[PDB]
Amino acid sequence: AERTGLKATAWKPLCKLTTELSKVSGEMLNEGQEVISNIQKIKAAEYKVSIYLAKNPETQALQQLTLLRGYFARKTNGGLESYKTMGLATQIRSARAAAYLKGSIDEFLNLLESLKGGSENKCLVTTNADTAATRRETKLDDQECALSMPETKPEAATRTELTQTGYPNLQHGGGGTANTFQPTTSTGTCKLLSGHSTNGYPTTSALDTTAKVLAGYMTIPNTQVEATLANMQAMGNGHKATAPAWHEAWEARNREAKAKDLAYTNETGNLDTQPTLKALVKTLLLPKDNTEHNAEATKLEALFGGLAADKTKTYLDMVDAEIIPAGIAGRTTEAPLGKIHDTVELGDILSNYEMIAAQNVVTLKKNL
Amino acid sequence: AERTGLKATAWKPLCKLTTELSKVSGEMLNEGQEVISNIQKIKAAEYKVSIYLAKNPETQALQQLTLLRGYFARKTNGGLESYKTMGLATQIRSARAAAYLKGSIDEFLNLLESLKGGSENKCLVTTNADTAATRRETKLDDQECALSMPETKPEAATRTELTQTGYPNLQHGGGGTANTFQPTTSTGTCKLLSGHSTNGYPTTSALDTTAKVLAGYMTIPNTQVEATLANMQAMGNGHKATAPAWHEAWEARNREAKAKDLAYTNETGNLDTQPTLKALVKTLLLPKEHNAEATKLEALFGGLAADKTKTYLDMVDAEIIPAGIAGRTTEAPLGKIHDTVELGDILSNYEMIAAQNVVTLKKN
Ligand SMILES: *[C@@H]1O[C@H](CO)[C@@H](O[C@@H]2O[C@H](CO)[C@@H](O[C@@H]3O[C@H](CO)[C@@H](O)[C@H](O[C@H]4O[C@H](CO)[C@@H](O)[C@H](O)[C@@H]4O[C@H]4O[C@H](CO)[C@@H](O)[C@H](O)[C@@H]4O)[C@@H]3O)[C@H](O)[C@H]2NC(C)=O)[C@H](O)[C@H]1NC(C)=O
Ligand SMILES: *[C@@H]1O[C@H](CO)[C@@H](O[C@@H]2O[C@H](CO)[C@@H](O[C@@H]3O[C@H](CO[C@H]4O[C@H](CO)[C@@H](O)[C@H](O)[C@@H]4O)[C@@H](O)[C@H](O[C@H]4O[C@H](CO)[C@@H](O)[C@H](O)[C@@H]4O)[C@@H]3O)[C@H](O)[C@H]2NC(C)=O)[C@H](O)[C@H]1NC(C)=O
Repeated sequence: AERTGLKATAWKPLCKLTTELSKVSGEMLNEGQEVISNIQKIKAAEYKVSIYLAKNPETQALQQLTLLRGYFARKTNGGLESYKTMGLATQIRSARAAAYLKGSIDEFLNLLESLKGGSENKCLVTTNADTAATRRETKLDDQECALSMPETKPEAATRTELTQTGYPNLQHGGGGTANTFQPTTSTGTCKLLSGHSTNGYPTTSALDTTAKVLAGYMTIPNTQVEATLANMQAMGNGHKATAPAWHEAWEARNREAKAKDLAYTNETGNLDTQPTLKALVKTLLLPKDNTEHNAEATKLEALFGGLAADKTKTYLDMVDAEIIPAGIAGRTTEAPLGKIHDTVELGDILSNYEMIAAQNVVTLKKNL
Repeated sequence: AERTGLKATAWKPLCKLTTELSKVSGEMLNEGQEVISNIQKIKAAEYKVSIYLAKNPETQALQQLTLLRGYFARKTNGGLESYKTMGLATQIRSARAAAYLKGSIDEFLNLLESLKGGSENKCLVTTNADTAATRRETKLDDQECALSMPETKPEAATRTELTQTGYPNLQHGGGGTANTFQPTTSTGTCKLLSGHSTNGYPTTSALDTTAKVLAGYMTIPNTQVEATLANMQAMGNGHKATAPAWHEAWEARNREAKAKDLAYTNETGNLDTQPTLKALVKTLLLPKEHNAEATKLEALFGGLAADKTKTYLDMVDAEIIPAGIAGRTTEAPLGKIHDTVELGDILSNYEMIAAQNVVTLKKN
């Protein structure tokens, strides 16, 4: 009916959504940290191969290891650039889109909760006009509904309330007298939900226009009908006009950069299909006057014994086993590269071996 | 004044604040971009010195350049780690804090704007009860008041509405019948602003309690008085209880990591006062007494003035990378090569040539 409260079938999905949205910022922190961690891990790999080369100038694996060092360098350096130029924006965009939409939901729900007055005024109701939802701490009846934003810390958010498709649990309809999301008359009423003057909010004159609230989701009529709830289940371009904050949280969520993305992970598949690897074969190893078709593939087979992805493994294993003795970079005890993961530490070790490598040349040249 | 509309003196500050908050996300994007940029600059310096060493093994500047190389590496690697562990959270925090607050403000302002109906219902008024503010695109009575969020793109926000101290332009007072933020009665009314049943919103019974709206800033009474506006000018711990979203945007804004912070910038001071530089003298250069690092630095650089590294850095910058290295088309000095991907390719190629040199010297 006109001007009864909103049923729990309509507001409980909003409580679920605000609960879900509350963790998006934190999930964006977590995802950013994992992106940076991945960049770091690839930098560490660059460093390990670099250190092995500096320590072992006479290696018989010079070309294989040069290639791999170059590969990891491109991947970490390009990854960090991609995070700056594209990735970080997606994560900030989604955190703020969720937070903006959540702020409007929380404000409107709070206002409806607050318009409770004796038997005659109740806006968040259960299944009839007379029974207000009961707040107990952060719950409204049995549904978590904390109209607050938590501390930003790493989180894993739920993915049921705002999916790839849209907002599947938000109800849609209303706008007549069917008692769909506002029950039949009894005693309690929520005049805010009608902009008509006989039984609704305004004095004497109806509202000049229908009102859009909940950032465009809900229409408050200026005629003697129920509020309308828009269809948010199948989101798309048209919501940019009718419900921009809802379209924006949806699209931003779908466009989040992930640590598992191509930009921030090692390439996969056969060696000649790893585009950074293949390009570096041509950059670092081929003569500039190479005349051959598929020269990169041929060189990779000559280097690694085939094109399967696991053909690099014995080389990376050799790097990992290499022991860095106590005394390099002030280190107290020996350790194999495979146990040293800290980028600052690895940077120090590389620095020390580049000096040692220069000293080696000077000594050689001195001996003649 | 019970149940008349809000004067422009009260709501225009809210418009100003939502306008300012609209750019906070984009400023945090810019800030994070500059942090990364600074980390990349230091990395580029790490690479240039490395490349110089790989190309010039007999340099008489070996110790100086090894130290600088090591310093840039600690700085850039430590910087990125600091951004992951501490900085990035500060920036996402502030973006989302501002956005959350803005979402509440925009929703409530929108509602007030929307409760306009004939001569008798007007909630955002000018200076009297009968004159509603006029919207013209993004402006309300000529004040910017776009109840929307822009695209997230790098930009700089204003700092007049949410300052280090608080919210200086938001009014405070109300709660009686002084006509302070709601004008004397005439024909227009805003019944939402009173929770008392004779002239205000609710039918028959007053609201059970006062209502807190605008995320705690505004109190709607359940007695025959004007709304109350909280004092938000000097923020502090008391606002945690009563206006937590306002406290959160304010503290988060204050705590933003900046690209100019110590974790993302070169050290300054006399050379012996630069703690990374000093530590590395011991890590990389010093065998095994008092002031040994300072003494070594002075000898290496010909003094301890901060600019005593400049000669070494200028020599690196001048080093030409000829066409043909790492597929490059043209020659350029290191000083004109800034792209970290390109620099990593250059180092890769020169370390291979360097190892080939050793193998040749040992053969001969
Ligand atoms: C931390 O500190 C490091 C070290 O200082 C920073 O790394 C250097 O960063 C700068 C970029 O900011 C980079 O490029 C130089 O930038 C200067 C302009 O901003 C230029 O002065 C310099 O160019 C000179 O040398 C070129 C190559 O020789 C010349 O072609 C050019 O014409 C300039 O030459 C003039 O200047 C020299 C010396 O003053 C003098 O002989 C004549 O006037 C000459 O005509 C570069 O483009 C450096 O390459 C970086 N240094 C290294 C060693 O990598 C890092 O950015 C800092 N980090 C942060 C966050 O600030
Ligand atoms: C891109 O790819 C590089 C190259 O693989 C990765 O760098 C390696 O990262 C690993 C894991 O941190 C480093 O540590 C060593 O891992 C080896 C196994 O690595 C593979 O399997 C793990 C688990 O699935 C993957 O996470 C990893 O990506 C690899 O696929 C272990 O075998 C090593 O231990 C062995 O060696 C030491 C010494 O010989 C012994 O003490 C052990 O008992 C054991 O025999 C070790 O744990 C490894 O050092 C890195 N390699 C190099 C060259 O740096 C990057 O992490 C990856 N980047 C991303 C984002 O995935």
